[PDB]
Amino acid sequence: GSHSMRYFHTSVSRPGRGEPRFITVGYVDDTLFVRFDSDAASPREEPRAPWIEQEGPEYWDRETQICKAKAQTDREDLRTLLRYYNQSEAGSHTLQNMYGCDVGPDGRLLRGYHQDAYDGKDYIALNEDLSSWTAADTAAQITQRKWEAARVAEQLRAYLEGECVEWLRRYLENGKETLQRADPPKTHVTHHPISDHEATLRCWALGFYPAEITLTWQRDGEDQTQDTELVETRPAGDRTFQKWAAVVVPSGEEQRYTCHVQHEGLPKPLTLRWEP
Amino acid sequence: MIQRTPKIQVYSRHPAENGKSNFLNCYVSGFHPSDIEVDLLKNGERIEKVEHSDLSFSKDWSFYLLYYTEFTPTEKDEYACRVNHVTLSQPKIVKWDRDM
Amino acid sequence: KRWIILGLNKI
Repeated sequence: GSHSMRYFHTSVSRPGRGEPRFITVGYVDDTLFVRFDSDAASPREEPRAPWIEQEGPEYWDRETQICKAKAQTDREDLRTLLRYYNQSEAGSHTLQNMYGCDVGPDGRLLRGYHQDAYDGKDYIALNEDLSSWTAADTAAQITQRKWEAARVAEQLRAYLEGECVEWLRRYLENGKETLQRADPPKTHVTHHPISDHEATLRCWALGFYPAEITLTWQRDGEDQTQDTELVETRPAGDRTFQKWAAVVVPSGEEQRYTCHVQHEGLPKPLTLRWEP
Repeated sequence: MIQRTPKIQVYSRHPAENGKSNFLNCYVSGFHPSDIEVDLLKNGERIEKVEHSDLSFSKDWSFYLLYYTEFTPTEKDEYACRVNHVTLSQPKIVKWDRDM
Repeated sequence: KRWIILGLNKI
């Protein structure tokens, strides 16, 4: 199907406790494959997936050098942002950045991304055209003016249409055992009485990859959107994900309730009911 | 600046079976800023060798982390996760319920 | 593979 590659970066300042901590991770779809942490003993980018281990030592040296350079630029940017927002030097602040590409089944570019956030708020983003910017405020307009002057979007566009797509295709081939395998969810329905009058039906989905999934409860064929408790999809820790959806039903009406499961690994959407 | 309180889920990697080795997970998500404290508890006491994932964030910029440790559940032993964050006036404790 | 920008995109 479709695929994505993303690099996430976070710098967090800590006045009086040294220089900002910098952590970056890279993902293909929902699979972590590289990491870098400036607080590590001897900071290097390290493999986190079997299929990336085969890259040569040149790959790791160049990747490590890019990470270290980003860490230094983030440190200067954090200093800059204090000025843009007329802030004290006493508090801890956050700079986040994501970039990457999406490709379709034919491996052709669907769209690229490059976005920043300051203190958890949208700051500046590359537009879908890969040539213009959207600045969130007057501070970010100064950054936009700088980036426009230095032809930043042009270099980004070249990366996103070129190496991002080409290396994502390479990663998909080298890790095709796992990256191109969808593990369907294992499903079951549980029943927990809460009183004499009502009970909780919980629809479970376990052991699935990728994370994207739809779990819905229906009563007499209508979606129980407003009365469904739906927890965030969560990682099991072995590559797979988990999710459940619960509904409170009047006792004796359990059979009117059906759980519906949509996942990429399933040829047909599943319909489940509780079995006493 | 904005602050977002963490969501907390406590759960096992595989369905829990007494006497069988497993993994206890605590997944914190949707929080900002990123400074957070997470402990896994065994009968009210802190478990020692807890590992965690590297800091990452979702599309809305909010952070998530997974803390985890090997464990063998029994019938008697109670497990929990204890989370402290700037948004919390006191640590929040969420109990492991082997049906959640 | 990561994007090589060499600090040119300072905020």
